Amino acid sequence: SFSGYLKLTDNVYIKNADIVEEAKKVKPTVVVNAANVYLKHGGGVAGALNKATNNAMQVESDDYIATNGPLKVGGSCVLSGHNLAKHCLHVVGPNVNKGEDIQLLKSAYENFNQHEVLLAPLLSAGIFGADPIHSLRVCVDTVRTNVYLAVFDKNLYDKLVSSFL
Ligand SMILES: Cc1ccc(NC(=O)N[C@@H](C)CO)cc1F
Repeated sequence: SFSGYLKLTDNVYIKNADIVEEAKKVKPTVVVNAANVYLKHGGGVAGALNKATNNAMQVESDDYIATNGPLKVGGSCVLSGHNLAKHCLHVVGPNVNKGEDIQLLKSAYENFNQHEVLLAPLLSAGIFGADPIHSLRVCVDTVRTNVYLAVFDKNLYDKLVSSFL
């Protein structure tokens, strides 16, 4: 199971780890992808997860979009986890670098409540432009299921733990 995580609350855990390497190691039931509405996994966590699947995640995602159209900001879809997990929950957090409503971050985290346990990144953090301290606070105040957060950046991980209320 998950190892080396610092317990933040009853159900939220955090670790300074590469989510791709964490997924390959644990093979969780659900790995969360920091997706965009088009499921175009170009950069950040999405680009890294997709590259780990040898682009199989992108091929599956393009078929999903061709059939269903784009996701909503704050929404999600469950697709295969390929070589990383049983499932990948593609969750769209608001991208503040694309001028999207930061109030949609709570709606994005609510998708996690449909899964008993998840390996996840901080939504809207990194290249999505939101304050990761704010993302962690929304995560702890919204998610009720067991979430194991992987934070790639050591310096950000330290800042998140040291500032956690
Ligand atoms: C935000 C973020 C987090 C983790 C990674 N990790 C990654 O690409 N790891 C490779 C070496 C795994 O094969 C990239 C990212 F952009």
